[PDB]
Amino acid sequence: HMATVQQLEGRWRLVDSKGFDEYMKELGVGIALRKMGAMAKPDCIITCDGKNLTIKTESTVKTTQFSCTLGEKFEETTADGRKTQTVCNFTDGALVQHQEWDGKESTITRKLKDGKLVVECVMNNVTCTRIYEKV
Amino acid sequence: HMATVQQLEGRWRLVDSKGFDEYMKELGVGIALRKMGAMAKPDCIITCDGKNLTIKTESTVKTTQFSCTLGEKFEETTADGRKTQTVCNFTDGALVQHQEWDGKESTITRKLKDGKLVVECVMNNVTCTRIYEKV
Ligand SMILES: CCCCCCCCCCCCCCCCCCCC(=O)NCCO
Ligand SMILES: CCCCCCCCCCCCCCCCCCCC(=O)NCCO
Ligand SMILES: [Cl-]
Repeated sequence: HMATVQQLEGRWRLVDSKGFDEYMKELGVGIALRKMGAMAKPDCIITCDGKNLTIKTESTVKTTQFSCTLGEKFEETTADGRKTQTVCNFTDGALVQHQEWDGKESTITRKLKDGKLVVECVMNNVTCTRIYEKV
Repeated sequence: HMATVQQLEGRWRLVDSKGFDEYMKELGVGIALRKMGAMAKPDCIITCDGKNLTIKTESTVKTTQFSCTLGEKFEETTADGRKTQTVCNFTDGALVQHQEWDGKESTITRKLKDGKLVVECVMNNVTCTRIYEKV
């Protein structure tokens, strides 16, 4: 020191955190988003062009949704933070996943349609389709 | 020959989506975490040892936290959903970021210690420290 601002530029990778959960709580961050925040190894990117300063974050969130035996009911912990009663079946060429929690209910279907992974979700009256391509 | 489960095995990467925001909404997902759910482009990883099925997820989220000139107030949109009045000063070798919203405030000070980046976040009485290494 004294450090210039050019000394802070580049990519920085998280290696230690303390009290972050508490910090998010004091901002008013909800539990689900909080757990997401703490499971992410964010990269911080800083650049400074004279007085002009930019800060970017880049976090990958590698996560196991669930492991299960087909046909065996289990307790799922979801990304949004529900504790559901889930059973998966491979039925008629499709991978069905049925979620029960709080008396509510959702089904998620996964089929192969023209080499693409068509994913279909259903709750009450609300549906949703996602297409994936193989890597 | 209709689909096998082993036909669904591998890395699948999102390319299209209808109604996913509404779906998250019906499940009870909060506004802030919805926004992220739509901003992410997950990879879906599916493995199936006969009857043992695991679905993994993996999504990278690049987001420019903010962009400013030092000493000069701007409106910041934070990851957890706040809109803050923010200013960033570089003072005595340290990057200081100060946030004001709803008569509340927070300071995020960015320092260099032993080549490492040491980021302290403070709201009222709550202190969070995160360390980073250069890549
Ligand atoms: C790297 C922290 C961002 C967290 C990664 C994504 C988290 C998803 C939701 C997070 C909700 C909490 C938002 C409060 C912002 C905290 C940024 C200060 C810590 C930091 O190292 N900020 C980077 C500046 O050096
Ligand atoms: C898939 C979304 C993850 C995106 C990563 C960040 C998400 C932020 C919050 C997400 C909470 C939403 C939870 C509801 C999950 C619904 C499964 C969607 C179908 C799918 O493609 N599921 C993948 C397996 O086939
Ligand atoms: Cl959508």
